[PDB]
Amino acid sequence: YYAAVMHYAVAHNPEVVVSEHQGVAAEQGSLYLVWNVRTELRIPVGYNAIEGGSIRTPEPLEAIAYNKP
Amino acid sequence: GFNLKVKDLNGSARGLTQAFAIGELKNQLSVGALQLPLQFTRTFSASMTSELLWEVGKGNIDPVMYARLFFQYAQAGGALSVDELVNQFTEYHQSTACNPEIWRKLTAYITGSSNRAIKADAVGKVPPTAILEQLRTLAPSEHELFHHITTDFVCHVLSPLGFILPDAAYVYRVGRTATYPNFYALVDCVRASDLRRMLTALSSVDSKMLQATFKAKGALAPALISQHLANAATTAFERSRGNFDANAVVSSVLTILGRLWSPSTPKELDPSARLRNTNGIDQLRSNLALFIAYQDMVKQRGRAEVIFSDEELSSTIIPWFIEAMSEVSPFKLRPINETTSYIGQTSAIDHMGQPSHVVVYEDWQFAKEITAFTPVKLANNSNQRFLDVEPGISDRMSATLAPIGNTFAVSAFVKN
Amino acid sequence: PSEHELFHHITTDFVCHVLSPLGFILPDAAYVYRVGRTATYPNFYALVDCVRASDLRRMLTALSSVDSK
Amino acid sequence: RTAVYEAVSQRGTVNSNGAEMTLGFPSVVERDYALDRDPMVAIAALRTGIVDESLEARASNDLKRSMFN
Amino acid sequence: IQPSEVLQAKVLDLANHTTSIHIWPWHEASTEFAYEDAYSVTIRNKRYTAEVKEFELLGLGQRRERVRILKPTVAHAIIQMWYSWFVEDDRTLAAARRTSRDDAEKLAIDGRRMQNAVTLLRKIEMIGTTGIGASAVH
Amino acid sequence: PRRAPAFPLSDIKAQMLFANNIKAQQASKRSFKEGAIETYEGLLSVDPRFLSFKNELSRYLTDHFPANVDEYGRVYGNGVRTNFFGMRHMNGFPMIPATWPLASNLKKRADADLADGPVSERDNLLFRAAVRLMFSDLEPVPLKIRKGSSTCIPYFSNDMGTKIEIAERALEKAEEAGNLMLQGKFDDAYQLHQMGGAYYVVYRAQSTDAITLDPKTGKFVSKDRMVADFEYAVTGGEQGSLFAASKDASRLKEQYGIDVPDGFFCERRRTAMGGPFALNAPIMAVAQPVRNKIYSKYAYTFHHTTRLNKEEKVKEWSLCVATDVSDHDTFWPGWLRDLICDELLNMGYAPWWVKLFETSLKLPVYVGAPAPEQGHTLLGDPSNPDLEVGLSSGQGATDLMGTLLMSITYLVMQLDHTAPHLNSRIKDMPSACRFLDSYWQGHEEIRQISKSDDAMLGWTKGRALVGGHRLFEMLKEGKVNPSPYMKISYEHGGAFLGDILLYDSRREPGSAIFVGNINSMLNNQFSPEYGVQSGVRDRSKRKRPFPGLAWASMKDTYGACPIYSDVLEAIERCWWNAFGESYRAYREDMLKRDTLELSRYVASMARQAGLAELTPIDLEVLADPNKLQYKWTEADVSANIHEVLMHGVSVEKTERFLRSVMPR
Ligand SMILES: [Mn+2]
Repeated sequence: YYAAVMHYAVAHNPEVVVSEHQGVAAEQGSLYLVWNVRTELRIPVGYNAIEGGSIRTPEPLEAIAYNKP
Repeated sequence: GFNLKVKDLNGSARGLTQAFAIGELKNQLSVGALQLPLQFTRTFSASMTSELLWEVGKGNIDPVMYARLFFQYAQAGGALSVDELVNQFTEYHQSTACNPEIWRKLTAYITGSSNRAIKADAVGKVPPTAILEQLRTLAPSEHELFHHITTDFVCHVLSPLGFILPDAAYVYRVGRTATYPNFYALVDCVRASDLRRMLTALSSVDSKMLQATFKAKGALAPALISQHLANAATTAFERSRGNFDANAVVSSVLTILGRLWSPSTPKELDPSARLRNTNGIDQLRSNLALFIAYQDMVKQRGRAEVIFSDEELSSTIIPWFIEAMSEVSPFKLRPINETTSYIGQTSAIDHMGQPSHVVVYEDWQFAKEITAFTPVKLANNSNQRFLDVEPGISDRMSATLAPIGNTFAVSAFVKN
Repeated sequence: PSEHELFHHITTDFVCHVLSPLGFILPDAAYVYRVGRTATYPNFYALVDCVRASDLRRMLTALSSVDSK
Repeated sequence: RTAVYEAVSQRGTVNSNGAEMTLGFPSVVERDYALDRDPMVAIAALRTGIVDESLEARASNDLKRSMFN
Repeated sequence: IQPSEVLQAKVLDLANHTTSIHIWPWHEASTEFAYEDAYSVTIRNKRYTAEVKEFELLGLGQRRERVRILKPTVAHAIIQMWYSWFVEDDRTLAAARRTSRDDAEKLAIDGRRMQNAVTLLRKIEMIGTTGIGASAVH
Repeated sequence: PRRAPAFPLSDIKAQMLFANNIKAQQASKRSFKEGAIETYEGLLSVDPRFLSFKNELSRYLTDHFPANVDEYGRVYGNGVRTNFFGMRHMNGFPMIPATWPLASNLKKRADADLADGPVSERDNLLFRAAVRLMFSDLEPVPLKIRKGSSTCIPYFSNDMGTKIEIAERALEKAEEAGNLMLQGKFDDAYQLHQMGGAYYVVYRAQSTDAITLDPKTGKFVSKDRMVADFEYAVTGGEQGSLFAASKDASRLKEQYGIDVPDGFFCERRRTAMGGPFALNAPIMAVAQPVRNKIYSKYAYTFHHTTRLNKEEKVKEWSLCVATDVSDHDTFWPGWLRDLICDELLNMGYAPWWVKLFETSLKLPVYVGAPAPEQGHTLLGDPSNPDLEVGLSSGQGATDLMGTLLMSITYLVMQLDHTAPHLNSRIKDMPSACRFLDSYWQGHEEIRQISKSDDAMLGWTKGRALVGGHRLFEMLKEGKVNPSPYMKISYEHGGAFLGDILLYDSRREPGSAIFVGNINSMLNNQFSPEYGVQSGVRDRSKRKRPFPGLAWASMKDTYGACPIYSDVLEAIERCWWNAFGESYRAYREDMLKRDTLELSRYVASMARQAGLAELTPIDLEVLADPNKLQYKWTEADVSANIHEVLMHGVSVEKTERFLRSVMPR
């Protein structure tokens, strides 16, 4: 199910990285992926307001959320 | 299908938020900012559809296909995973190939009577099959499969000698596999990768030698057929092992990959000389599609110590010995978007313009034809049931489905 | 005379090539010439030169070859 | 010359560009200087753009022979 | 961006082959041996100009008639660019002191000016008195 | 020390071998052979204009074509690994004086510290296993023998029928005679069956030498050839000395007065030895079938034909390791003989025959005239022989020995330093059985190709390879050799039978590939060894039949070398620079004359039908029959000239004979 979105989160966009996100516990490694894509200048969508040019972005679905049909 | 809020998806489909793929919850929704970029490219291909029959058939035995079958049934079967199944197979292989007294009895069921192998004369009174029943009398498998394959082995070495007489055929269906997922499945794939050579060494080498010892024309052979067969078969079992641990080898190569992926410090783990780009692992640098394996790797487990690390190794051999290159499985392999090339997409929506309705989906089948059958069985044993379609209904019911494909044009249906 | 002998050598080379099977390989010496740097390289007229020369590849070789064993 | 840049303060900037800054090509000089044509005359010929019609088959066009590159 | 850029040519071996066989860009490569660079030294109210006949700078004797240097390229473009760019330099700086404007800058540039020349000064000795122009001063 | 007894040449034993005839007594009395080979008929080795042809050849070309083997000794680039200057010798005149072969390198084996037996007793078992299998299943087939092959020691008869009587009587009472030797009646069988006897020193001649140009002054230094004297010999490496023979040609500008062009020393005088056949009959009669065996039961490490034959096996490999072997013959252990005879008997092999081996395997020798005013020294005492002279050439099964211990120490070392944990599947002698079978079946990660000393190695995905890299590294350093039986280095500039494996930038077994050496071709042209003795009606006696063949076969041959045609350029060019003519048409006509000469020699290839019957390999065997005596195995030849070269021997006599020799 997770394997789903990521793949077509590849196309749109090859934007990547992200960091290991150790938080406070615990650094055994923890690094997913990020997607800057490119956007329209309005964001009533996504808690990550980061409209600036484009969302960066923490989660794959938002790319699609900002994606064209 | 279901629905969820976008801003609140972590409060909604919280597991689905990928941050969940990591143990992250926190005050914080993962993320932040950092470093090293490379689109992770070239994903393993499309195992969906492509259903078809395959033939076990000949005793000439292709380990490769059989492996594919093992993963196949394994996911499809009554016993996960492939791993334990391979263990059980090795057990059976001991109980059979490494258990010589059986073979005496087998030759006994073949030409066996007295003063074997009844000099130079032929006489191969056997269906392949009858052997199979005799072995069925022996140790049962929950999952015979290989129980056929062992017979196939009996054929392969008895093929040079006049016992090609039985030759019938054996058939089995596929089974659809997903995206495809979990690294444990990869573990299955790597132990199966061993099976490729855990098995073939007995599937091969074998003997062209002895016809049947020749000794013109060849040959007398008491237990000597069973002798030469099994003792070599056991010997073949010895060279087989695969040595290298299943979960370990993937754990390590995944370790080197993920820490290669690391923007935060690689530290002692690092890109290096022959530590990396060994004319293949760099191709994995290009195969970074198997990302997520690192994700659950820390999640399913935790620290990914390379433990059999070494530094020459590996490098050296182990990444070389990675599964996809040994190509079992619906492990599949491909460039980028073709796996995505079955993704629907409809922004729909308006004025805002972005949000209230943006759907996705997939294009799909309706080859209407569907079939049914009697389960004829020439002899009781398991489920080797012959079946013939029942066209008289089978066609018309399919015909009944014919408009229905024009109905529910799912793409058009999305428009709804 | 040629203003630009060059081929004037080459015609001799042709004399050699067919006289090579016969006992007149005796003269065999050697001939040498430098390059010359060329630019980006430019104008389509130069390409015109290149295509007529492209003909020369076969304008010439047919006499440079076939020949006689 | 890069070092010259800080000379001279202070910031303009709209009133007068901008500057060429950029070209100083070794290549364009050598291409013409190889024939000892002296490229430097060709330079101004690209300043005004138009060729000054020094009508000679090894004069005028050779200038243009450079301009293309 | 700052160039990657590595290209740099090389003279052809020539002699190793023309020890056997003729080349034909010749003529082109020319004659070719300048120069009589006389120079004066105006020690107080007197001239004392001196000059020298190229070949013995090399210490060879005597005059050679028919030695044939090529006409090496590349470098011409560099040194020319160097020359002309100095022209851009001193023109700009001199104009700057002519008005800009505002003292803090003028000394800067006129200060700047100095070491620019000073810089060239230094490198010019490397051009000469270190092989083989020491023969020239000699 | 203990001198191997230095009986005078004159001795009745010296007589009993020889037919006491022309060649017999002459060979007893033989002077030092010397003489420019007619390097081409109508063309000795000595022609000065051709010498200048060498001059231009090696100089101008090595100039143009420096070697391309990398640090690892693995190869790239042009693929050259060799000075072309190895041409530059008196290739018709040997570099003189000569070595005196020992009687025991056992201390020399204790200097290289080569082991007196097993490392691990496990290793012992391994030895016992290779022995177990080399002494295993057998499918006897008729023996065969070279036509025109002199009986050498003993009689030196050229007649085949002599060899017939000898071998057949041997078939009749090898039991009785090997018993006599067990009974110690050496000379009785030696003078009735005339079995066994002695070796006679002869020469291999290294056509080349490691001539090295000096950038600072042009010196051309061939590798020095350190050699034993008679005392270093009899005192098994104890007394005596190790020393270069004179390389000089001015000593013939001296003696012969012959002019001495630069860099042209004299070919190395390697020394083979001939010996009695009656025991070599059982040797071929089994081993040749054993040859067929491993080539059938295994091949793999063993089959030897096309570079393709090998390469296909190779590019497979993730890792590959060409081998490099120290003095291949002398080093063979006698305790190895001990285990041999051991398990021979253990597995029912005939004790008299076993005695026959040990007789030959320590058989007394003889030195002719190693220098003028040298030799004619009978050696050993065919009454109590005890020689540990190493692998004498008279045996043809020596190759089995080389391939043996080499493969041993190889695989073993692979255990030692790459797969020790894997030795766990080597639980015992039977485990060694399934295994060794499988390894020569190749179903293993650690791997090899093998042929006597020459060999290579292979590796893959699977839990063993990184240690292969390690052992690789150590051996590449060569700083210390783990092998206690051999000084096995890597060969920088490694190759297998002239199959120079090439590597690309990736430097992989799957990278670049074997090539037939072209410099080796040059050798074939110009730096081989023998003359023909044209003064005989039949070329069957002649050392070197039809060189023109190789000419035509060249692309088909060493055109495997990529740069091939350029070599053609160079050769034809330099010849026009030499005799100023067409070495092309020259050699073509030589080929034509080869066809002419062979034409009457051949029947079924009706008249001058053309050469279509002969394989390009067999073509290589027809320009070069000679290596068939130390490269090609007999079966390789197409049956036509095979029989022109060889003659059959009865399957039956040999059959029952083996039935005796074999544990049944
Ligand atoms: Mn080789």
